[PDB]
Amino acid sequence: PATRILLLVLAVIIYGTAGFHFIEGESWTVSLYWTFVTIATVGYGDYSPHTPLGMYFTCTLIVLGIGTFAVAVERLLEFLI
Amino acid sequence: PATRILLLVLAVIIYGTAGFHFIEGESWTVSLYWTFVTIATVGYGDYSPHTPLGMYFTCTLIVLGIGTFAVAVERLLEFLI
Amino acid sequence: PATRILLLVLAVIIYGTAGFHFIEGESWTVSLYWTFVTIATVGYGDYSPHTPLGMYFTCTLIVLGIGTFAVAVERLLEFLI
Amino acid sequence: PATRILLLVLAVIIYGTAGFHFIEGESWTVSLYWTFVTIATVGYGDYSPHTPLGMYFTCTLIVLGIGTFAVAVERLLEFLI
Ligand SMILES: [Ba+2]
Ligand SMILES: [Ba+2]
Ligand SMILES: [Ba+2]
Repeated sequence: PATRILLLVLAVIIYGTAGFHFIEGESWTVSLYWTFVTIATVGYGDYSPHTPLGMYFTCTLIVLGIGTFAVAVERLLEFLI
Repeated sequence: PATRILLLVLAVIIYGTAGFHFIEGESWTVSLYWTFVTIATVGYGDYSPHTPLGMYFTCTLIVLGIGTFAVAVERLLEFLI
Repeated sequence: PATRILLLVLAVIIYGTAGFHFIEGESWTVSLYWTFVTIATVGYGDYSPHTPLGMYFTCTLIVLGIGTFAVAVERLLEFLI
Repeated sequence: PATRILLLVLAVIIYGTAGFHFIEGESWTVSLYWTFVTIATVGYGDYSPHTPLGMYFTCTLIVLGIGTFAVAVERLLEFLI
């Protein structure tokens, strides 16, 4: 069900944002922006992890986030069109 | 229908381009180039939002753009091959 | 047929590489590397178009390249596994 | 079978990491981080190949990695949801 996928993406977003903020020390706004940019796999590289923990964290975010986000946008696609 | 998807991508492009131009202050050419680069999820990071509004705007563009663009290229694929 | 898709990707690669070389003035090696990095939508941003023509060219490359490349890797996936 | 795909992604990861380390001279941590960031097609451009060999290597990594990684995350998606 699409709504459940949405909930998974929301959980991923919180995880991404909190982690970047507390591991890398960026603001909450930058961290959320980075989370979206990373999980949509856009990844501008204006922000990126600079510590070894941040890098490991980024890899797990990638593993949890990218699949979940892809299915969310295409389920949203189906629903609105 | 493929043509309707195309229209959605065109609307997304206009939205992306106008927004980056007026929120971030880049030229129209740069803004359109950034829109394509962002919604195809290529995202070089030569251009990126630098304000909190631009960042929020970028996230919504990502949500509206990436799904629409993916389906457009693959429907175009089917049509030409 | 997978082989025909491969031929399309090869044509896209030549187009991408020649264009970046002659429009942006990078070496042939850099241009090919940029073409792959762009059409796989990896896009590091170590190389990017700096002229208005290069930017327009990049958008058309994106439109022609990304769909073709995606289907090529997944058809290659099927064939080898 | 999903587990076999996982094994392919693990092999790709080792290949990516060892190659970047020995070709480009980055640490093992940076090389692994770059491998994930590249094969998920996130590609921040904080790290990128700077030699002609590294660039050729990156293209082959892209060809081997991106398809394998995409199918792995979506098979993982199915398994956990
Ligand atoms: Ba990217
Ligand atoms: Ba991408
Ligand atoms: Ba990128």
